[PDB]
Amino acid sequence: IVRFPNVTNLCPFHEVFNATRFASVYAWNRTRISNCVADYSVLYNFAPFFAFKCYGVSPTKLNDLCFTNVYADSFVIKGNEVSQIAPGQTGNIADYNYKLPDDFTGCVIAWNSNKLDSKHSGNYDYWYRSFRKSKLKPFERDISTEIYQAGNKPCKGKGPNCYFPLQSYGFRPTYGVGHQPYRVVVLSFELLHAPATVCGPKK
Amino acid sequence: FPNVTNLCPFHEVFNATRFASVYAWNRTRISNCVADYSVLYNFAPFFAFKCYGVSPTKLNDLCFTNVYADSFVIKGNEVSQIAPGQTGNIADYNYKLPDDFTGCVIAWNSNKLDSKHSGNYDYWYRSFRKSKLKPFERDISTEIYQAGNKPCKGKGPNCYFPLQSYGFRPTYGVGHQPYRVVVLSFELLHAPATVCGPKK
Amino acid sequence: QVQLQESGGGLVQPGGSLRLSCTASGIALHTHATGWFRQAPGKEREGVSCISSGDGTTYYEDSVEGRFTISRDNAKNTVYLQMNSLKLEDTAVYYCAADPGAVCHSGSYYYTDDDFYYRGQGTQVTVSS
Amino acid sequence: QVQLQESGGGLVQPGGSLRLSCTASGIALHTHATGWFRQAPGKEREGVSCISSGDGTTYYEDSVEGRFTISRDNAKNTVYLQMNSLKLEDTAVYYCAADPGAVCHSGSYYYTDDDFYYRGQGTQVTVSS
Repeated sequence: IVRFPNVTNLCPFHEVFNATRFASVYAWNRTRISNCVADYSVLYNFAPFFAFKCYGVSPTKLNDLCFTNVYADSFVIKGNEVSQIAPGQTGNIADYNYKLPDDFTGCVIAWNSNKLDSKHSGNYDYWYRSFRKSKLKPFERDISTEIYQAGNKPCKGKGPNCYFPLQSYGFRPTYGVGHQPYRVVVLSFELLHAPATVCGPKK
Repeated sequence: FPNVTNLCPFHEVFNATRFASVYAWNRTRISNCVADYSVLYNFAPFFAFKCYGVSPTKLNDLCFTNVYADSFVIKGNEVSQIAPGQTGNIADYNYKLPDDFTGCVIAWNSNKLDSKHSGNYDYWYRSFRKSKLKPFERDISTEIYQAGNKPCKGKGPNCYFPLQSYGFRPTYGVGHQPYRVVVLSFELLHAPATVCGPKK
Repeated sequence: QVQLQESGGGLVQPGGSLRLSCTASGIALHTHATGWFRQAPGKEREGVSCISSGDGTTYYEDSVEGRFTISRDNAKNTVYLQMNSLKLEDTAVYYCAADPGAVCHSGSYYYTDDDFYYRGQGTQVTVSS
Repeated sequence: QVQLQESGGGLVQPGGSLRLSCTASGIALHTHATGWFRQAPGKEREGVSCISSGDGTTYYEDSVEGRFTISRDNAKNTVYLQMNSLKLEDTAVYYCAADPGAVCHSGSYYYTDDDFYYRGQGTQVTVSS
């Protein structure tokens, strides 16, 4: 016999994956999903996805097992930087903007968003951080905007060595695929190490 | 336990009383010695240090086996031809680099040294030849060149002496002043990597 | 506000040479994409050269191929345009512009579309007499 | 080894026409830069014209401009000095000398400094009534 508790709603997964505009990479929006049923079928009838990689769990086994404390976070990255959203990679995004731990249990979903997150003669609303004193510890957000000094002379204001750390991907519609925008939603959750709060299809 | 010796003759190449012309570029071999890439920086306010395939600051902590060095001086407006993949008078007739070239190219001004009043007529370059030049070749020979249908024997019109002397005067502009060019050609081959850099 | 300042120009003679420089104040020209554009009187602006973000693939226009050389020094954060063998029709005013990303020749796009974000004041270059 | 041989001269009248021509045998005049110089009797020698490299950057002086038309053909390797509307003070002997490189007025140096290689022999050109 299987006994699962009383439930009300169907989790706000549609409300995250289909929004008007996502957040920038340096200040990625993170949401919590709890006290609902998490059906991973509404994600499949969304887009012909570019990267759907799951670590620690099979994509087809996602409905009949359950878990706790799921975290969903979203951001918009450059085309050639999608492979950096993985445990154990390096680069500009993976060291200064968004780090995943080596032992990661979750999924990464990415799809093309050129028809919406791009305007003619520049779409300067999507920023990323390029200069930081040190690497980023897994799952840490740095929204600090302060002049970065890359020279011996102490920096007082923008100067030949003083550089603002945030640069803006210039999405434009005629670019090739490797520079085109991509929306990335990363789901993170813990398996069988805590009492469960969300499980999904009841019976 | 070993102390560093044999600091390589980079100073005898860079600091010389005079260099050779482009058509007769002198080439020396640096081997069986440890190469300190710090005496190159305290030389001059360098004009160009541009190269591909190896980092400037990373030259200390890798190894090669046989590095070459050659030196010659070119007109100022034609330094850009000493690079892989370009054409011109020097780049097709005098000195051509391979398309896959590893090594670094250095240039600096020598107006106060390789020039004098009323002209300096002791550096030369080749102006005419039948065909192109394969990479890393020196053409010393001085023979007449036929550009028309009529064969020219001896000396006369329509057949030209292939050697032409740059006139060097200190009142010329920057593009017509002497620029001493030194090119390194770092390699690694069947012989084991011998020349390296010092450590603590 | 990030500003780009040019320097150079003068009274060069035909067959001479100049080195134009463009120095930044707030951005690293090794993470942005730089370029040059020119204005002869009575005409419309046309590109000269470009460097991409990393390492740098240099692109050149048809009018100035083989003669001009574009290069960047990352210590002084200044891009250089070494112009060789200037002809009398090359008199114009030159502007340096920058844009985030490797903007020159990505896909079916090219830098002749004059839409860079950062730009400057310009320096007059004349060649005559 | 290398010789420059002039031709022309005669007994011309004011307002007449002439075409002086000095022919290069050894060197080639598309890689060398030549010009014309003259010396009136009882005076010191002063230049007349120049051509630079292969492009053509004709250069005249204030006392000699307005009546001379320097020209050159790369086929016959002979430089031409066409005479139009000459005056009575132009009687002198003419010389031509050529120097390698784009030598005339390429910096702070014009061809006034007569430091010139390949010196020619000369041809006497006189005018009277």
